[PDB]
Amino acid sequence: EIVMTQSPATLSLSSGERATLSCRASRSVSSNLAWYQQKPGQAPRLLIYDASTRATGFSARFAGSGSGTEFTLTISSLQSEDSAIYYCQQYNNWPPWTFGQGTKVEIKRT
Amino acid sequence: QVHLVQSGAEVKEPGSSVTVSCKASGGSFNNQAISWVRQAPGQGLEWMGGIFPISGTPTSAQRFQGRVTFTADESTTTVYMDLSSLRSDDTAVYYCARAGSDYFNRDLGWENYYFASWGQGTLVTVSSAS
Amino acid sequence: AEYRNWSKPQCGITGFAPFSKDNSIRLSAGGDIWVTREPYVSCDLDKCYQFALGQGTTLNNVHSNNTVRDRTPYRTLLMNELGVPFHLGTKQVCIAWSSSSCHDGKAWLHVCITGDDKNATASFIYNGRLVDSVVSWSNDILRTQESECVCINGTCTVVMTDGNATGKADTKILFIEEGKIVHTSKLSGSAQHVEECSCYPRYPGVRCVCRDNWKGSNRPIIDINIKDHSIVSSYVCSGLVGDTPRKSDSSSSSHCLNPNNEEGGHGVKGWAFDDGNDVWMGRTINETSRLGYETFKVVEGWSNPKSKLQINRQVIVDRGDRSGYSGIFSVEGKSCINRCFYVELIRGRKEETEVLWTSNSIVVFCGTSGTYGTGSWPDGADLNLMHT
Amino acid sequence: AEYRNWSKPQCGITGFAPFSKDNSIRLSAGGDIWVTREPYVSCDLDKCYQFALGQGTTLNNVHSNNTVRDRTPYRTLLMNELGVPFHLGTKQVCIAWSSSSCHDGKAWLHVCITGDDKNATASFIYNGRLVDSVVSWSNDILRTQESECVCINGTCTVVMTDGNATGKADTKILFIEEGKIVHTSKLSGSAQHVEECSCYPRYPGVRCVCRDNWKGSNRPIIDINIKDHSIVSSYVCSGLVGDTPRKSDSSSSSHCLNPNNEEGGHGVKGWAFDDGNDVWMGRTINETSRLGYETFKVVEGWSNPKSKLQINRQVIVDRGDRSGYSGIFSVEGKSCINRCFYVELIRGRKEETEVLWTSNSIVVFCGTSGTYGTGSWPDGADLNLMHT
Amino acid sequence: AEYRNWSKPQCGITGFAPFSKDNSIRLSAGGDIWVTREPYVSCDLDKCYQFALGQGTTLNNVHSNNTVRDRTPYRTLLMNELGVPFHLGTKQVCIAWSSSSCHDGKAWLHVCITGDDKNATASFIYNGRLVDSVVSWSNDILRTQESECVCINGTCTVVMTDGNATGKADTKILFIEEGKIVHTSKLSGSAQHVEECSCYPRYPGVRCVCRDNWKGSNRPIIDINIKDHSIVSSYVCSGLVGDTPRKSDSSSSSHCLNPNNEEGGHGVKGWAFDDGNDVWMGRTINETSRLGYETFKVVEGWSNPKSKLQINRQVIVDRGDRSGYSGIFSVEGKSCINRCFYVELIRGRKEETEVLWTSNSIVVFCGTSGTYGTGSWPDGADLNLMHT
Ligand SMILES: *[C@@H]1O[C@H](CO)[C@@H](O[C@@H]2O[C@H](CO)[C@@H](O[C@@H]3O[C@H](CO[C@H]4O[C@H](CO[C@H]5O[C@H](CO)[C@@H](O)[C@H](O)[C@@H]5O)[C@@H](O)[C@H](O[C@H]5O[C@H](CO)[C@@H](O)[C@H](O)[C@@H]5O)[C@@H]4O)[C@@H](O)[C@H](O[C@H]4O[C@H](CO)[C@@H](O)[C@H](O)[C@@H]4O[C@H]4O[C@H](CO)[C@@H](O)[C@H](O)[C@@H]4O)[C@@H]3O)[C@H](O)[C@H]2NC(C)=O)[C@H](O)[C@H]1NC(C)=O
Ligand SMILES: *[C@@H]1O[C@H](CO)[C@@H](O[C@@H]2O[C@H](CO)[C@@H](O[C@@H]3O[C@H](CO[C@H]4O[C@H](CO[C@H]5O[C@H](CO)[C@@H](O)[C@H](O)[C@@H]5O)[C@@H](O)[C@H](O[C@H]5O[C@H](CO)[C@@H](O)[C@H](O)[C@@H]5O)[C@@H]4O)[C@@H](O)[C@H](O[C@H]4O[C@H](CO)[C@@H](O)[C@H](O)[C@@H]4O[C@H]4O[C@H](CO)[C@@H](O)[C@H](O)[C@@H]4O)[C@@H]3O)[C@H](O)[C@H]2NC(C)=O)[C@H](O)[C@H]1NC(C)=O
Ligand SMILES: *[C@@H]1O[C@H](CO)[C@@H](O[C@@H]2O[C@H](CO)[C@@H](O[C@@H]3O[C@H](CO[C@H]4O[C@H](CO[C@H]5O[C@H](CO)[C@@H](O)[C@H](O)[C@@H]5O)[C@@H](O)[C@H](O[C@H]5O[C@H](CO)[C@@H](O)[C@H](O)[C@@H]5O)[C@@H]4O)[C@@H](O)[C@H](O[C@H]4O[C@H](CO)[C@@H](O)[C@H](O)[C@@H]4O[C@H]4O[C@H](CO)[C@@H](O)[C@H](O)[C@@H]4O)[C@@H]3O)[C@H](O)[C@H]2NC(C)=O)[C@H](O)[C@H]1NC(C)=O
Ligand SMILES: *[C@@H]1O[C@H](CO[C@@H]2O[C@@H](C)[C@@H](O)[C@@H](O)[C@@H]2O)[C@@H](O[C@@H]2O[C@H](CO)[C@@H](O)[C@H](O)[C@H]2NC(C)=O)[C@H](O)[C@H]1NC(C)=O
Ligand SMILES: *[C@@H]1O[C@H](CO[C@@H]2O[C@@H](C)[C@@H](O)[C@@H](O)[C@@H]2O)[C@@H](O[C@@H]2O[C@H](CO)[C@@H](O)[C@H](O)[C@H]2NC(C)=O)[C@H](O)[C@H]1NC(C)=O
Ligand SMILES: *[C@@H]1O[C@H](CO)[C@@H](O[C@@H]2O[C@H](CO)[C@@H](O)[C@H](O)[C@H]2NC(C)=O)[C@H](O)[C@H]1NC(C)=O
Ligand SMILES: *[C@@H]1O[C@H](CO)[C@@H](O[C@@H]2O[C@H](CO)[C@@H](O)[C@H](O)[C@H]2NC(C)=O)[C@H](O)[C@H]1NC(C)=O
Ligand SMILES: *[C@@H]1O[C@H](CO)[C@@H](O[C@@H]2O[C@H](CO)[C@@H](O)[C@H](O)[C@H]2NC(C)=O)[C@H](O)[C@H]1NC(C)=O
Ligand SMILES: *[C@@H]1O[C@H](CO)[C@@H](O[C@@H]2O[C@H](CO)[C@@H](O)[C@H](O)[C@H]2NC(C)=O)[C@H](O)[C@H]1NC(C)=O
Ligand SMILES: *[C@@H]1O[C@H](CO)[C@@H](O[C@@H]2O[C@H](CO)[C@@H](O)[C@H](O)[C@H]2NC(C)=O)[C@H](O)[C@H]1NC(C)=O
Ligand SMILES: *[C@@H]1O[C@H](CO)[C@@H](O[C@@H]2O[C@H](CO)[C@@H](O)[C@H](O)[C@H]2NC(C)=O)[C@H](O)[C@H]1NC(C)=O
Ligand SMILES: *[C@@H]1O[C@H](CO)[C@@H](O[C@@H]2O[C@H](CO)[C@@H](O)[C@H](O)[C@H]2NC(C)=O)[C@H](O)[C@H]1NC(C)=O
Ligand SMILES: *[C@@H]1O[C@H](CO)[C@@H](O[C@@H]2O[C@H](CO)[C@@H](O)[C@H](O)[C@H]2NC(C)=O)[C@H](O)[C@H]1NC(C)=O
Ligand SMILES: *[C@@H]1O[C@H](CO)[C@@H](O[C@@H]2O[C@H](CO)[C@@H](O)[C@H](O)[C@H]2NC(C)=O)[C@H](O)[C@H]1NC(C)=O
Ligand SMILES: [Ca+2]
Ligand SMILES: [Ca+2]
Ligand SMILES: [Ca+2]
Ligand SMILES: [Ca+2]
Repeated sequence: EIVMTQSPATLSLSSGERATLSCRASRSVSSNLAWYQQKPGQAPRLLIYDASTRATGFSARFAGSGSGTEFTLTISSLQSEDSAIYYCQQYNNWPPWTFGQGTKVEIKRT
Repeated sequence: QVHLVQSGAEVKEPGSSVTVSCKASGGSFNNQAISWVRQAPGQGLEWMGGIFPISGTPTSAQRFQGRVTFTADESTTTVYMDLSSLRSDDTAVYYCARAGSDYFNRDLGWENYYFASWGQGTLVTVSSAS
Repeated sequence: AEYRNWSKPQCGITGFAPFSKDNSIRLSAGGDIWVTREPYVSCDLDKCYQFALGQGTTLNNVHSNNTVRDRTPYRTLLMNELGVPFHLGTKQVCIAWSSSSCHDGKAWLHVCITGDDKNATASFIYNGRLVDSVVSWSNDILRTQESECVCINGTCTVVMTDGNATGKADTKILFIEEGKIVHTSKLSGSAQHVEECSCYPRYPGVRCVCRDNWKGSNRPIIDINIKDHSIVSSYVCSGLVGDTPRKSDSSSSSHCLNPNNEEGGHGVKGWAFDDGNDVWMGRTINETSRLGYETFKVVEGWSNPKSKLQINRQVIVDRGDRSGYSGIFSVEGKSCINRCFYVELIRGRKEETEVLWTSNSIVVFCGTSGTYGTGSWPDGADLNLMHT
Repeated sequence: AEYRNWSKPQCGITGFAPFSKDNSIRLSAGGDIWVTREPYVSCDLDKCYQFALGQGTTLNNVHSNNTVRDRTPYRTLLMNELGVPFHLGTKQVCIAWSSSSCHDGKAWLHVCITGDDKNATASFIYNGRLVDSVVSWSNDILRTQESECVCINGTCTVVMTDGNATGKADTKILFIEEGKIVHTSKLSGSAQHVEECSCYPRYPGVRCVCRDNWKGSNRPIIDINIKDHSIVSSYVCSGLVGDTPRKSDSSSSSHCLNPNNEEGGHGVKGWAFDDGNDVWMGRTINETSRLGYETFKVVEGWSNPKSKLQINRQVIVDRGDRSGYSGIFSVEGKSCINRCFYVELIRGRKEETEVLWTSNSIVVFCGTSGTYGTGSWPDGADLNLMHT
Repeated sequence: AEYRNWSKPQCGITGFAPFSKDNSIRLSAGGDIWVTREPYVSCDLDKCYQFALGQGTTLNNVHSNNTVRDRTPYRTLLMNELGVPFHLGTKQVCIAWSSSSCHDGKAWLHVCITGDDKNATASFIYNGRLVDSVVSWSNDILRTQESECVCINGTCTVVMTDGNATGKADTKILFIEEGKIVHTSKLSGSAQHVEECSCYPRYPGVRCVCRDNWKGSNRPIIDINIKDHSIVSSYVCSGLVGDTPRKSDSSSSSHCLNPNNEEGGHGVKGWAFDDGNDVWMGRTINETSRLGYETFKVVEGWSNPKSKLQINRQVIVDRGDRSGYSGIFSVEGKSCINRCFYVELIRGRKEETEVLWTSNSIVVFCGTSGTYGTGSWPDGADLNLMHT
C-alpha cells in the first residue's frame, strides 16, 4: 500500500560533520513516521517517533523533522558509534506498516 | 522494566513449519501489540503481523496471510508465531517487537504502531542439509 | 397496525434538498448535550428518529476526555425525534457500542452489541423488551451496520460481521421476526470484506452498500432475498469510487465483481443507490481524509465500471470542513419510496487538539423530484472559543 | 381527521385580551434557552405552537456572539407548544433562515428556505417528511412570510419572493397540497413591493397584509383565491399607516391602490384585518424605530383612504420599550374565527451594546368580544445585569 | 368524554395521608427551577396538576432579586403534572398575576388576570384558546381564588373580587360554560370581605371557604347554586378559627353570621369543609405568623360557634418551619369524592435575608378513610448554603 523511499542509499562523512538522511512516503502519512538505528549484528533501536520525538536511548544531537509526505533525520557532530543502517517506518493508522529500504552510514576517517 | 526473550535459532526442511516464541521479562504483558518483523540476510526490515496479548485481535501482511498465525497466553506470558509451509527464501532473522499501539478502533484503525522494544531475533533457516 | 412492505416504486430523484441539522456541538458550548459518534436516522410510520452511540457522558463534563475509543462498557444507544438534540432527557434504548435499529410497522427493533472485544453479545430488543441474543462467532469484535436495518412483511434483516470481516467466514445476514432470530445466512458472492452496511428496501428484496477496509476503495453491494433468505454480493461498478481513502478521479478504476485493489486499506461508512443503470452516491470531497461531502449521479455507474460521467453534483459540506460516516435511510411517501441520507460531522480528537473530547453533529438531506440550489451546512462549532 | 376549511364567520372584536408571554430573555439569564428571531404562532385543531428561527446556539454560549446576522447555515426552525420557552429539548423541525408553517387539519406543513443568498432552496416538509423543493427564481435571497401559511380544504397557500430589497422584486404565491406544489401564480394587481406577508383565512379566500420595503409606508394587501389560484393586490386604505418608518399621523397620507411614497424605503412585518369597512391593525408606537406597540380600529379605514378616525387603542408595549416583527394568526372557536397576534420583542445588538447577542421574547394577544383593561408587557430582561 | 358532575357522596375521612412534595427550593440550589408563589393543585379525569404564578425567572438568575411583589407584567401561570418540579420545560398557560383553573371533564378552563392595578383584565382560556374577557369593575386590583375553580355539568364557577373586596359591591361569582361567561351574581348574605376562596364541589352546589382581610379571623363561607345562580354567605362557626392572624384558642371566639372582629385585619388563604355538624380544617400552627401547619376536626364546629373540641390533629409542617397559602382540591374516587389539600412553603424575602428572592415549594396531602401516623414535611432547603 504506502511505499517508503529513503535516500541516500549510502552516506559517508567524517567525524564531527553533520549527517542528513531523507525519507519520502508514496502518499502523506500525517507525522506517523518513526526512525530506527541498526548497528551490525543487533536488533533495531527506536531513534525518533511522531516524526520528531526522540527516544530515551539518544541525545539531542539526533534531530527528526518534517511532516506530510517528506521527513529527515539530522545527526549533529558524527561519532564512531553512529555507523549503522538507518530506517524510516510509517504507521499511518492502517496496515501494512511499511519500512524504508534503509541508509548505510559510513564514517569517513583517515 | 519490560524486554522480550525469544526462542533459540531454528533449522527446518522446506514445506515444514516453525513455532517462534516471545516471552515478557516483566512477568506480565500489557495490551501493547506484539509484532513480528523479519530481516533476510543483507536486506531491509519486513513486518509480517502481530497480536494484542489481552484483547487478541490478530493482523497479518498479504505476503504472510496464509503461511502465518499468531497466538498468546498470559499464564506462560508468551506470544507464539507459527510460520507454516516454509521455503528456502524464508531463511531470515525473525524479531518479536512491542508496538506503542494497545487498542484497535473498528473505524480509525491503530494508533502508535511503532516498535519501541525488540527481541534478540530468532535466526530461522530453511534447508535440506543436516 | 399492519407490518411495512415498502412495495411502492422508488421516487424520481433530481438531487437532494436540505431536511434537518442538530447543531449538537454549537449547543454543547452552553448546555448539557451527550457526547456521541456513529449516528444514524430511521423513521416509523409518522416520524423520523435520530440515533447515536453515546459515550456515557455530556460534552461539558470530566468524563468527556479520551472519548475517541469506539468500545467501552458505558456506550448506550441514544434515541430522539429527528432535530431534538441529545440533551439529558434523551432515552438510552440499550447497552451498545455497535448498533442498528428499524421499525417493522408495529414496533422498533434494536440490535445492540456490547461486551468483551473477544466475546461480545448482540441483544435483539423489540417492542421495548429483550427477545433474543447471539454471541460473537469469530471471537474478534462482533459488529453491525451503525445505520437502520430493513423490515419487509415483519422480517427484519441486519448484516453482522466478526473478525477482519472476511466474506462467508465472518459476515452473516440475520433474519429477525418480532425480535426472534428466525434464520441466518452466510455472506455469498464476490464481496471479500463487508462492514458497516447502509441498507435500503428494494422490494421484494433489500440492498446494502458497505465498507471494504482491506481490498476495495470501490464499495461492496449485498442483495438480500427476504422470501428464501438467499444472499448475493458484488461491488459498485462506478469508476468514480465512494470509499475514503481512494485514488484521484483522473486515475481511479473499479470492477463490478472484485475489489479494485486501489487504496483498499481502511474506509468510511457511506452509501449509494441504483436509479436504473445510473447510481446516486455520496462521498467525502477529499480523497484521503474525511473533509467535505458531495453527492452526485454517475451515468451508467451501476452497470458500466469504466463510466466517470458525473452530473447533479451537490456540495453538502465544503471541502475545508470535517465530515464522517454517512448512511441512507428510506421514507415512504404518498406514491413512492424516497431516499434520504445523513452525514456525521465529527469534531475534536484526534484531528482537533483544541478540545479533549471526540463528538459529532449531523446534517440530513432527502431526495427531491423538484429543484434545489446550493449551500454548505458544516458542524459550525468554534473549538478555539470552547477551547480547553 | 378532516382538512380545515375556516368556513365560520369572523368573531366580533372589541379589542385584544392578553393571551401568552414566553419570558425567554429573562429565563436565558439563568437557563439553557435558544437564541431566536422572526418568531410566529400557529395552531393545530387542539393547541397553539410557537415557532422561531434559531441561530444554532443557546444565549449563554460562545456561539451567541454576532447573532445579528439574518442568514447562516446553522439557522433551524424551532417548534414548541405556545408558552413553552425554547429550552434544549426544543425540536428543530427543518434547516431554515426564512420560513412559514401551517396545519391543514391532518398534518403540519413547514416551508423552509436555506442555502446560498444567490441560489437558495425552499424545502416543503409535510407530515414530518420532505415532499417537494424549489430553487430561487431571481437569484437574490428567496424568502417567505416569517408567519403562518393558510390552508383551506387541504390546499395551503404561501407567499414567496425573490429579488431586490429596495427595487423591483419577483413575488409568487405557491399552492401546496400535502407538501406537493400543485400551482404557482405570479403576483398581480397594484402592489409594487411585497415581503413578509401576514395572512389570514377569509373563507372562501385567503387575505394577506404585507411589508413594502421600497415605496410604501402604507401596507400592501393580497387577496388569494384558493379555488382558481387567481391573485389580486392593493394597499391598506387608512390614512393612519401601519409600516415603520412612516410620517407622523398629523402629516401621513395613504392610497388604496398605490404605495404612498412617504418613508417608503425599509419597513417592518406587521398585520391588519377588515371588520366591514373598518380596519384593525397593529404598529410600533414610534414612527421611525421599532419601539413600543399599539393596536387600534380605524373607522372606514379598510375603504376610505382619507380616514384617520381611530378608536379602541391599546398599548401592548409602552413607547419606551423594544418591539419587532408582529403577525396575525387565526384560531377557530366554537362559532366564529378569532384573530390573534404576536409581537416579537427584540433585545441586544445592534441597538443594545451591553450584550454581544441578538435575540427575542414574544407576547401574544387574542381578539375578544368581551371587555379588557390596560397594561404594558415588554420583554423585561435587564441587559445591565446579564451584561458582557 | 362527558362533563364532570361530582354527584358521588363525600368520602369518609379519619384524617389526611401524605401524597406529594415538589422539593422545588432544594432542587433550585443545583438546577434551572422557576421562581413561584400562590401555587395550587387541580386534577383532570386521570392526573393531578400543580399550578403556580411564575415571576418570569428561574431562581439562580439575576432577575430573581426583588421577586417579593405579587403583581408584575411578567407573571405567568405555570402548569405541570403533580410532582414534576417547575423546570424550564414547564408550560406558561397564560399571562397572569392572579388565577384559577379547573377541568370540566372535557378541557381545562384558566381564569387569568393581568394588566394595570387600576384597570386589570381577566382572560378566560378554555381548550387552549381565549374565549372571553372582563375588565376590572371596582378599578382597584381585580383578583380571583389562587386555587381551583369548580365545574358541575360544564358550568364552571369562579369567585372574583375588586377594591377592598366589600360584600355585594366588590365580590362577584362568574358562571362560565366552555370559557364563555354565561352569568354573573353579586355576593349575597352576611360575608363582609371575601378573597382567595378555596372551593369544593358539594353536589348539587359548590361551597367555598375564603379569607377576610379586614374584620374576621373566622373564615367566610359562600354557597353557590349552579342551577339558579343564587348565592348565600356566612362564616365558619368553629370557636377554633382558621385565619392568621387570630387570637389564642383559649381566648378566641367566633360567629356563624358575622366576622368575629378579633385580629380581623390581614389573613392567609386556607380551607375548611363540612363533615355533617363537624368541620375539617387546616391552619398555621403559630397564631400571628405563617409558621407550621396543622389540620384537625372540630366536633360540631360547622354549626356550634362555642365549640372548641378538636380531635384527629396532624402536624403537616412543624411550628418552627415556614408555611404559606393552603387550599382544598377534590379528587373523584371509585365510589366517593375525596378532599385533598396543598400547603405553599414560602422561603426567602422578606423574613429570610440569606437570599434576594422569594419563592415556594409545596407539600400535598389527601383525605383517607384508613389509618396514618405522624411526621413533618417542611420545605427543607438550607438558605445558609445557597446564600447570596
Ligand atoms: C444553483 O444551484 C444549482 C443546483 O445545485 C446549480 O446547478 C448544478 O450545478 C452543478 C455544477 O457543478 C452541476 O453538476 C455538474 O455537472 C457537470 C456535468 O454537466 C455538464 O455536462 C453535461 C454533459 O456534457 C455533454 O453533453 C452536452 C449536451 O447535454 C454537450 O453540450 C457536451 O459537449 C457534452 O457532450 C451536460 O449535459 C450538462 O448540461 C445540462 O446540465 C446543466 C446544469 O449542470 C444545464 O445548465 C444544462 O441546460 C443541461 O441540462 C452540463 O453542461 C459535471 O462536469 C460536474 O462535475 C465536475 O465538476 C465538479 C466541480 O463543480 C468536480 O468536482 C467534478 O470532479 C467534475 O469535474 C471533473 O470532470 C469533468 C468532466 O466530467 C471535467 O470537465 C473537469 O475538468 C474534472 O475533470 C458536476 O457534476 C449540476 O448538474 C447542476 N444541477 C442542476 C439541477 O442544474 C447551479 O450551478 C447553481 N447556480 C449558482 C449561480 O450557484
Ligand atoms: C381602562 O381600559 C380601557 C380599555 O382598554 C380604556 O378605554 C380605552 O381608552 C382609549 C384611550 O386611548 C380609547 O381609545 C381612543 O379612542 C379615541 C376615540 O374615542 C373617543 O372619541 C369618540 C368620538 O368623539 C367625537 O364624537 C362624539 C359623538 O359621537 C362627540 O361627543 C365628541 O365630542 C367627539 O366630537 C367617542 O365616541 C368616544 O366615546 C366612547 O369611548 C369613551 C372611552 O374612551 C367612553 O367614555 C364613551 O362613553 C364612549 O363609549 C371617545 O370619547 C381616540 O381619539 C384615541 O386615539 C387618540 O389618542 C391616542 C392616545 O390615547 C393617540 O395615540 C392617538 O394618535 C389619537 O390621538 C390623535 O387623535 C385624536 C382624535 O382621534 C386627537 O384628539 C389627538 O389630538 C390626536 O391628534 C384612542 O383610539 C378606547 O376607545 C377605550 N376603549 C374602550 C373599549 O373603552 C380606559 O381608558 C382605561 N381606564 C383607565 C382608568 O385606565
Ligand atoms: C402516631 O400517629 C397517630 C395518628 O396521627 C397519633 O394519634 C393522634 O394523636 C393526636 C394527639 O394530638 C390526637 O389528636 C388530639 O385529640 C385530642 C382529643 O382526643 C382525646 O380526647 C377525647 C375526648 O375526651 C373527653 O371525653 C372522654 C369520653 O369520651 C373522656 O374520657 C375524657 O376525659 C374527656 O372528657 C377522647 O375521645 C380521645 O380518645 C380517643 O382518641 C385517642 C387518640 O387521640 C385514643 O387513644 C382513644 O382510644 C380514643 O379513641 C382522646 O383522649 C385533643 O385534645 C388534641 O388537641 C389538643 O392537643 C393538641 C396537641 O396535640 C393541641 O395543639 C390542641 O390545641 C389541643 O390542646 C388544647 O385542648 C386540650 C383538650 O382538647 C387541652 O388538654 C390542652 O391543654 C389545650 O388547651 C388533638 O386533637 C389524634 O386524635 C390521634 N389520631 C388518631 C387517629 O388516633 C399518635 O399520637 C402517634 N403516636 C406516636 C407514638 O407518635
Ligand atoms: C482475515 O483473517 C482471515 C482469518 O485467518 C486467520 O486469522 C489470521 C489473522 C491469521 O491468524 C491466519 O493464519 C488465520 O487463518 C484470513 O483468512 C485466511 O486466508 C488465507 C488466504 O490468505 C486462507 O488460506 C485461510 O484458510 C484463511 N483462514 C481461515 C481460518 O479461513 C483472511 O485472509 C484475512 N484477510 C485480511 C485482509 O486480513
Ligand atoms: C436594487 O435597486 C436599487 C435601486 O435602483 C434600481 O436598480 C438598479 C440596478 C437599476 O435597475 C435602477 O433603474 C433601479 O431603479 C439599486 O440602487 C443603486 O445602487 C448603485 C450602487 O450599487 C448606485 O450607484 C445607484 O445610484 C443606486 N440607484 C438608485 C436609484 O438608488 C441597487 O443597486 C439594486 N441592487 C442590486 C443588487 O442590483
Ligand atoms: C403493502 O401494504 C399496504 C398497506 O400499508 C397494502 O395496501 C392496503 O391493502 C389493503 C387490502 O387490500 C386495503 O384495505 C388498504 O386500503 C390498502 N392501503 C393502501 C394505502 O393502499 C398493500 O396491498 C401491500 N402490498 C403488498 C405487495 O403486500
Ligand atoms: C409480503 O406479504 C404479502 C402478503 O402476504 C405478499 O403478497 C401476497 O402473496 C400471495 C402469494 O403470491 C398472494 O396470494 C396474495 O394475494 C399477495 N397479497 C398482496 C397484498 O400482494 C408478498 O408476496 C410478501 N412479500 C415479501 C417480500 O415477503
Ligand atoms: C485533503 O486532505 C488532507 C488531509 O486533511 C489535506 O492535507 C493538508 O495539507 C497541507 C499542505 O498542503 C498541510 O499543511 C496540512 O497539515 C494537511 N492537513 C492535515 C490534517 O494533515 C489536503 O490538503 C487535502 N487535499 C486535497 C487536494 O483535497
Ligand atoms: C367545514 O368543516 C366542518 C367540520 O369542521 C363541516 O361541518 C360538518 O359537516 C358534516 C357534513 O355535513 C357533518 O357530518 C358534521 O356533523 C359537521 N360538523 C359540524 C361540527 O358541524 C362544514 O360543513 C364544512 N363547511 C364547508 C362550507 O365546507
Ligand atoms: C371546500 O370544500 C367543500 C367540500 O368539498 C366545498 O363545499 C361543497 O361545495 C359543493 C358545490 O357547491 C357542494 O356540492 C357541497 O355540498 C359543499 N359542501 C359543503 C359542506 O358545503 C367548498 O365549496 C370548498 N371551498 C373552497 C373555497 O374550496
Ligand atoms: C423614536 O425612537 C428614536 C430612537 O430611539 C428616539 O431617538 C432618540 O431621541 C433623543 C432625543 O429625543 C436623542 O437624544 C437620542 O440620541 C435618540 N436616540 C437614537 C438612538 O438616535 C426618538 O426620540 C423616538 N421618538 C418618539 C416620537 O418617540
Ligand atoms: C354523573 O356522571 C356519571 C358518570 O361519571 C353518571 O353515571 C352514568 O349514568 C348513566 C345513566 O344512568 C349510566 O348509563 C352509566 O353507566 C353511568 N356511569 C357510571 C360510571 O356510573 C351519573 O348518572 C351522573 N349523575 C347525575 C346525577 O347526573
Ligand atoms: C347535572 O346534570 C344532570 C343531567 O342533565 C341533571 O340530572 C337530570 O335532571 C333532570 C331534571 O331533574 C332529570 O329529568 C334527569 O333524569 C336527570 N338525569 C340524571 C342522570 O340524574 C342534574 O340535575 C344536573 N345537576 C346540576 C347541579 O346541574
Ligand atoms: C410565633 O412566631 C413568632 C415568630 O414569627 C415567635 O416569636 C418569638 O417569640 C419569642 C417569645 O415567645 C421571642 O423570645 C423571640 O425573640 C421571637 N422571635 C421573633 C423573630 O420575633 C413566637 O414565639 C411564636 N409564638 C407561638 C406561641 O408559637
Ligand atoms: Ca477501502
Ligand atoms: Ca416601507
Ligand atoms: Ca447550568
Ligand atoms: Ca383576617
